[PDB]
Amino acid sequence: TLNAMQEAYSVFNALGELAGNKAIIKGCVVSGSTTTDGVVYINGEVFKFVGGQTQSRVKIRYVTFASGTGSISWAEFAKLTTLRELSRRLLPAGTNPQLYSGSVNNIPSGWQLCDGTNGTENLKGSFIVGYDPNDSDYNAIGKVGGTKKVTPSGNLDSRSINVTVPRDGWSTFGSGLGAVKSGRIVVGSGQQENSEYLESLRASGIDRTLTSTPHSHTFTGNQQDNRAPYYTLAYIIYIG
Amino acid sequence: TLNAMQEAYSVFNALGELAGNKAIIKGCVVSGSTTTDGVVYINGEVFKFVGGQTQSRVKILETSTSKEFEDVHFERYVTFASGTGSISWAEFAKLTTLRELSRRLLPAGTNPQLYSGSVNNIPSGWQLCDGTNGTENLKGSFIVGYDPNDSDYNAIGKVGGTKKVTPSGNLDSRSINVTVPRDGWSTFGSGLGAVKSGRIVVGSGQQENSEYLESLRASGIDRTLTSTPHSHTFTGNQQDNRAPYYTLAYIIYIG
Amino acid sequence: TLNAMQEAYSVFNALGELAGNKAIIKGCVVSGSTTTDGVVYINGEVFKFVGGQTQSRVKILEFERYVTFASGTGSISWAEFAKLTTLRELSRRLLPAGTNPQLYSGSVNNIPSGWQLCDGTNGTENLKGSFIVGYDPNDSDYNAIGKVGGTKKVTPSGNLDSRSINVTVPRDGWSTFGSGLGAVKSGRIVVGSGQQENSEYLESLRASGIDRTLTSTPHSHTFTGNQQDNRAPYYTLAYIIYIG
Ligand SMILES: [Mn+2]
Repeated sequence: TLNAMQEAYSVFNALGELAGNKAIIKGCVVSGSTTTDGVVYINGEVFKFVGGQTQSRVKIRYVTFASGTGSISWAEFAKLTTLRELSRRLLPAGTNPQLYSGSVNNIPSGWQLCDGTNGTENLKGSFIVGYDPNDSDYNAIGKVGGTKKVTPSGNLDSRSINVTVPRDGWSTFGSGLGAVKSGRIVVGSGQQENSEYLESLRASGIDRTLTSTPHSHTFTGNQQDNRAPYYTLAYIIYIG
Repeated sequence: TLNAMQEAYSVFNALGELAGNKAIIKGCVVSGSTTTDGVVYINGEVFKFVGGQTQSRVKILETSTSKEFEDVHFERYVTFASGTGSISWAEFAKLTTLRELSRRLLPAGTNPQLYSGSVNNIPSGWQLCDGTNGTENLKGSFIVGYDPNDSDYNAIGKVGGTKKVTPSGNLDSRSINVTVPRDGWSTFGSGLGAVKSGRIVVGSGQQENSEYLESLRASGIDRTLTSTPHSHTFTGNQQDNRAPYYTLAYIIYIG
Repeated sequence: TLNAMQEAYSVFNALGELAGNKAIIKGCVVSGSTTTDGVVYINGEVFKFVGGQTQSRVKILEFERYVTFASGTGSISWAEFAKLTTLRELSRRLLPAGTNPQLYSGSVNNIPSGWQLCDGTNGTENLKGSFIVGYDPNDSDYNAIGKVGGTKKVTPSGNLDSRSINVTVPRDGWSTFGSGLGAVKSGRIVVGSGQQENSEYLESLRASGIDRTLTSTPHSHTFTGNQQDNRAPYYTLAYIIYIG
């Protein structure tokens, strides 16, 4: 019965495959130039690892340091994170959206788009912003805002122009008076008045630099893209 | 003492629970119409798996250790089979190794995560990326990808941007033209007489039977003038610089 | 041999390190007021766990025999024992290599083994300098993975309407130059002196009656905007991805 009571326990070597080929199951920690004792798994077999002075290469009953044949690079052996630690690093289902660049038509089993269905956040078309308990814009999960496009707007101040109306250069029409069209400006002829002196008239004295009534203009802005350089990725989440 | 021995090693079957029920522990690799031999875990027992032609169901068989019956001790194993006690083979899962899971695990404190759960019930070992305990303070921020070749983004933690912005700009300078007419000034009062000092004198349209006034003429032309240039100052209204956003918490695993 | 064989199966205790110290391997579930039996791993040894009424502490009893609820010197807080997620469940929560970019705040010069920056090399997305936006099957801007757009800066643009300017030419305020006529420069506007004509009566003349409000041809101005920063408050993190 000892044959049946050896083959029965021998199947436990295969449990090393849960760690993976060339995994360090236990121990094998570096001190200085020495690696501590431990347990390794190689090609379907669980081995006690007898340490001592490090030799960057190992060989195989137990595993110890070597070089030559059948030398295995000790760099190929990996230390593991425990299932306890992996479980602690696992966030509750439905709370941890993930970035996804794979096929949107082949979302992995148990996963879905964060689209508002099945209790998910609807993250479609959104830029994420960090929750901030002290900012009213971001002090709760799911607070939204922002716009894809914006149109600039603004005002112009009111301004006047100046124009100088000259007292000179109006030219002349017709002859001495005589008559002048009613409401038509009268000018000098350049000639002295004959036999008479006109005290009621004078040459104009100055040009007139006039200021216009103020005016402004309406500004009509063109729509612009409010988005910083973006890259589309899907937000997916594990449901179960 | 062999009772204590069996009871001792039998506890190792419980290690299959690390994989979970109906796990493929080792082997059982598909090769066309074939599945290789391997090791499986079902209902608290670790079993050798005997492969062959892939079938939809498997079962625990108990057969004689003597594999020939020419002219009795049993062994238990799992194989492709059918009927009472058989299990759908599709319920058996191949696993990712702990070595591979460890390689996919980023160091503590280096991997911020999106979180939509309760901010008052952040899981054990995790905290908000708030600047405490050596974390990045990601509160109120939009993340931008590190770029070693862009001075805006060439270090972790480089910040910039503004929630609000005010557009600004300039206007060019323009002149206008205006035509001053020699006609249409109308009239006020009567013959001279007197006219207000510095007030434009115009024709009355009347002709007296008098000595001609040689010192005067009707004006000859209208006057087209160009103004001095002018511009305007633009005062922009503040605008929201943010694209459509959604608030999520950035959390990180510390330990 | 009841020794070199007992030594042979004892090595399997080290497989409990895959779960980790104080792991609940199997069972030990709250079933009302009681905790079920199971298997636990403590200090390099796999032990059978004997249950009962949920106690706060446990002990190794006869060390190398079993674990059960017991308090006092030698006891271990039961709360230090952790239930585990199976490898089957961890495998289901594992996304395919190359499909899952991750935020990274560690050293950019020491990116972990098997990981790389999402920089466009080795079939990766080039996420350098980008703000991520969620895929949306209903929005043509975001209806395929990797659609891009947006700009770091923007320059506002716009137009001004056309307006005409008015100016009023006054009939008064031209002042005077020189004396009575006499003579006035040819083509120079004649104004009143404010004095009565002495001997003559000038019926051919009158004071002007009105000021003249004139309108210009319409004008506009060209607006030239200043460049502005299009980014909302940002924080630089690296996007990395697991390749293999
Ligand atoms: Mn203007």
